[PDB]
Amino acid sequence: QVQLVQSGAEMKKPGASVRVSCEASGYTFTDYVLHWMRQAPGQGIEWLGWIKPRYGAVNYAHKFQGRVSMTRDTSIDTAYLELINLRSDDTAIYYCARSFDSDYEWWFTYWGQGTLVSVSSASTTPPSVYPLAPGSAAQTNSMVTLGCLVKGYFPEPVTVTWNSGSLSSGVHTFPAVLQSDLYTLSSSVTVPSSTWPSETVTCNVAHPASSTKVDKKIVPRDCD
Amino acid sequence: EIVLTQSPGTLSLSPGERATLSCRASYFISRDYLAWYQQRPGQAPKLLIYGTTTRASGIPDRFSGSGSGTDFTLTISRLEPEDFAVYYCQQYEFFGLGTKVEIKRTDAAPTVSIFPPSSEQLTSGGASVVCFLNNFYPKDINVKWKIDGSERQNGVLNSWTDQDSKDSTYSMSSTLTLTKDEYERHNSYTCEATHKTSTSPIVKSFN
Amino acid sequence: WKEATATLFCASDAKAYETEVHNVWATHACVPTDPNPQEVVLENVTENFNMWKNNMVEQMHEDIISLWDQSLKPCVKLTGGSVITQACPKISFEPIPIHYCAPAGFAILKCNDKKFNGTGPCTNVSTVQCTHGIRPVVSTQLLLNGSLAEEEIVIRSENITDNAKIIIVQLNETVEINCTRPNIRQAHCNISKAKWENTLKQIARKLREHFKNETIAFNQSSGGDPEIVMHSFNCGGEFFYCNSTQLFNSTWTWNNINITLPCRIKQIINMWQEVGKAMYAPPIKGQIRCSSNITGLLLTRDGGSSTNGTTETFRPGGGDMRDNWRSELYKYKVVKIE
Ligand SMILES: *[C@@H]1O[C@H](CO)[C@@H](O[C@@H]2O[C@H](CO)[C@@H](O[C@@H]3O[C@H](CO)[C@@H](O)[C@H](O)[C@@H]3O)[C@H](O)[C@H]2NC(C)=O)[C@H](O)[C@H]1NC(C)=O
Ligand SMILES: *[C@@H]1O[C@H](CO)[C@@H](O)[C@H](O)[C@H]1NC(C)=O
Ligand SMILES: *[C@@H]1O[C@H](CO)[C@@H](O)[C@H](O)[C@H]1NC(C)=O
Ligand SMILES: *[C@@H]1O[C@H](CO)[C@@H](O)[C@H](O)[C@H]1NC(C)=O
Ligand SMILES: *[C@@H]1O[C@H](CO)[C@@H](O)[C@H](O)[C@H]1NC(C)=O
Ligand SMILES: *[C@@H]1O[C@H](CO)[C@@H](O)[C@H](O)[C@H]1NC(C)=O
Ligand SMILES: *[C@@H]1O[C@H](CO)[C@@H](O)[C@H](O)[C@H]1NC(C)=O
Ligand SMILES: *[C@@H]1O[C@H](CO)[C@@H](O)[C@H](O)[C@H]1NC(C)=O
Repeated sequence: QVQLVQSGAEMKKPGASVRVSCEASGYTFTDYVLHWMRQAPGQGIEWLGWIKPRYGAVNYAHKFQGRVSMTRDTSIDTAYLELINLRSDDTAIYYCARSFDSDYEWWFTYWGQGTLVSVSSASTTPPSVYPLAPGSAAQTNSMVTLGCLVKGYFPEPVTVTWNSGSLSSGVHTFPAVLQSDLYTLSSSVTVPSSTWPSETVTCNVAHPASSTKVDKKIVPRDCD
Repeated sequence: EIVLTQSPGTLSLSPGERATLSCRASYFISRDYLAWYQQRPGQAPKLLIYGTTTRASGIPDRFSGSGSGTDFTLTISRLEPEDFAVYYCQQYEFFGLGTKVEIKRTDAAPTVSIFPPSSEQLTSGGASVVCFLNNFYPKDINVKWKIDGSERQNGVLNSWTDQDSKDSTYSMSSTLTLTKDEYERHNSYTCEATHKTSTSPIVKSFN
Repeated sequence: WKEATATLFCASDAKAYETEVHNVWATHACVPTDPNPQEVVLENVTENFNMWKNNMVEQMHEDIISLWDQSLKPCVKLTGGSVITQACPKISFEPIPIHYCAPAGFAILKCNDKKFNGTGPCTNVSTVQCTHGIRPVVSTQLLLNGSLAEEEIVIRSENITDNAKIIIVQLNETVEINCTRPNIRQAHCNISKAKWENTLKQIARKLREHFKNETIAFNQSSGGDPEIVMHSFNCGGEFFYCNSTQLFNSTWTWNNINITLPCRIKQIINMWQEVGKAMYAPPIKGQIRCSSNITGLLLTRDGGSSTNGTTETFRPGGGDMRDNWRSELYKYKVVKIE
């Protein structure tokens, strides 16, 4: 069984270099071209080049000449990609892949699990968590929408639950947004107005990367 | 160089219907090699069709391929729920920009709601005003921010959700972030959502 | 009409009074050449040939492996958890021509179309008992002591629009390359600068016949093992590795002096036949000199979407010597007799 297993996610600052690995198994490593691709947030898939592992011949995309180096270790059947001069727009999930067929080497049956590479001047930074309760003069309807704003963290991911997961109706979790080399997201929950504030409503935020676990009770607020 | 134009950019079809995806080359690229891939959220793409027409192993019978050698078509004879994903065409190192296949549902109006900045953020020097646009379809929607009656476009960042797995709607967040110095000058903040239900935006405001 | 796998045999005029190792191998392993070889022209067939799916190459490859495996004396061999040391005396080494001959009941079809691109139908077909004499020159980047195209330069590719497929250029005029280790590891090769560049103009135009009105650039190797970044070859048992950068640094558009390449004789090499390294003894003393004929090139085209300039860049590649043999076996296929 052919399998490709890559190394784990990495955080890097602009101008640094990154190394991504790709472990092959289930076949004769030197028999198939290995390609490298990446997928940036919301963009298409980009081919960087390929390496033929038998002699290490390489082919680098025009836009990455001077930026990429591809190598391999045939004694442990592992290939490696080195990227230099990192900049902001190198942020992406990276994949190695190969075709099942040896005549046309672009029928991608076998893919690595992907490696997330985040490039930012920021180091690991915990989020600020802010509650979104209706305004004092906000009109009251039969249902009420509450929210939680999770701003300025790095890296991804966060998880959100509502009343610690015992309410699994009415939850929406929103994609992170870039704003200053850090990610921000928010979460909304909708509950009947008759059940809050008479009973508790809490957003539960978890950011494992910073060992953060926060509960935020939503109570209506009076402006100080 | 091969240029592969995929269409549509977004494909909105009801489950059970047949999907026809288009890939147009900038010159003749033969029938021998063009391939189609599937990608689900959070996964690598998956090879569906190779050599224009041949299904690999495990590919459902509802996928069928055709093409003239320049223009190619992927047919999904009857869309199942798990087939709604992103689809790419490719030959050699060249990829199309993708087609998203999505679920058509009723024209549900958004339950738009607006939330002023918390006092904690103001104490922190920042002021984010947040508008949620919940449970709408179709995906296209416009949000307009207003500050003390003057239209504000700069400093707004928006993020759209994927289709909800249970009720098939979309949701969107809109976040207005200012400094405390600028934010504390103006009084009225308004979020206006436009959806085919309410002709004229849905307005939520605070002072 | 069919490519069938017969066990070929080889034939040569090896001389028993020669010490060169190819002679010893072909003496024990081959028979003498036909003094009066008969060629038969056929019924004006359009037989398909596919130089990229030609079983002769695997068989020829095995022969050179066998030759190399019983003639060459590397001091140390590293092969999958094994490292074998043996005596490693110097040898006398100069390739001889080897003919491949079909056994009883089979024949070799020969393509005689002068512009045959390497794959597809051949219209001027003939049958032979044995191939022409082919020198088994092991090299990269430049093919040495090979066959010339008879009329014009020929570009051959399994599929030229697939940038992952090697490109074999076959010249129609030899360019002489002179390499000397002067009477310990610093050496050099001379090539006419003017003759190489005038050759480049015609190569670029031939390549341009598929990639119409694009500017064609020749550029240095992008990377890999020493075997493929330099021009590598065997001269008198020594392994030369020549910096070929100065050969592949030019641009040619819709529109004598020597190049001396700095070379080094390396003791530690990565083996072409199998994944592993071999160590040979240091060079002999005395003047080492080999004059070879450049007869072709191995090129790889950079892939990817276009940035700005219309420019396609080709860099030498190679390494898998099956393609070296292919550059000579392209016109032959083995067939069973009706
Ligand atoms: C190998 O596969 C290639 C496909 O990559 C087949 O090549 C195609 O051959 C035709 C006829 O020569 C080419 O047509 C012309 O190509 C130029 C290139 O830009 C184009 O601008 C012209 O308008 C015209 O379309 C075609 O481009 C070429 N490539 C593709 C992608 O179609 C080739 O026939 C195959 N060979 C074998 C033996 O299978
Ligand atoms: C070689 O001949 C085949 C026969 O159809 C053709 O398809 C191919 O394009 C030719 N190659 C070149 C480089 O002209
Ligand atoms: C070599 O090729 C060129 C063009 O490819 C041609 O003009 C020239 O006549 C050829 N030379 C010989 C000796 O056939
Ligand atoms: C190479 O040497 C041979 C024999 O001495 C000579 O005839 C030929 O002109 C030389 N060519 C070059 C390019 O050095
Ligand atoms: C040849 O040498 C120069 C500098 O001495 C170097 O920059 C170049 O990469 C070398 N060429 C090859 C093919 O190694
Ligand atoms: C590269 O090409 C230029 C232009 O012909 C030349 O002046 C320079 O010496 C060449 N250098 C190398 C290392 O090939
Ligand atoms: C060779 O490639 C390098 C970068 O890959 C580029 O800077 C240089 O201009 C190229 N030169 C030629 C003659 O192709
Ligand atoms: C090519 O043949 C000549 C014949 O004199 C020989 O000296 C030279 O070493 C040969 N080249 C190779 C690479 O075998």
